[PDB]
Amino acid sequence: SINFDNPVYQKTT
Amino acid sequence: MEGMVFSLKYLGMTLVERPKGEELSAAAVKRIVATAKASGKKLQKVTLKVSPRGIILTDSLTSQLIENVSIYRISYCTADKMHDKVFAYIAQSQQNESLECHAFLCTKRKVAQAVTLTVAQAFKVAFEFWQVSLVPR
Repeated sequence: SINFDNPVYQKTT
Repeated sequence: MEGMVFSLKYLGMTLVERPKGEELSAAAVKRIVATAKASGKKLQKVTLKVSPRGIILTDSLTSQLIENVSIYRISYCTADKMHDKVFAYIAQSQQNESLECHAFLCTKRKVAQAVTLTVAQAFKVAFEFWQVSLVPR
């Protein structure tokens, strides 16, 4: 597998 | 980042209880694939357009919008290990706090990998827009 976490998830302020 | 287009087949969705991690996505993809195989129906053709804005899902037959998924909602993406033609993402719903895994069947493992890598680029470029207080484009 190749997998990635999104660093901008839920980063609305 | 220019928006990249993939023409895939939609396997379906299942809820997950946390936003990130391969343990979650692997089990979700197993469930969605088993439900689709048992369905006795051909899969819906869907087009994904990936950019730092998010993922636009359109019905391929009609070009009608299914959903514009904001980048800020998407927590995770995967080219699955066991079901290696499957690309999936996890995203929180727009209307409430639930977390959904959506899975797509590609023709080849290489395509599932390309889609995942393209989504990773979108996460990275969106993050860089975010850091300088610009809208992802």
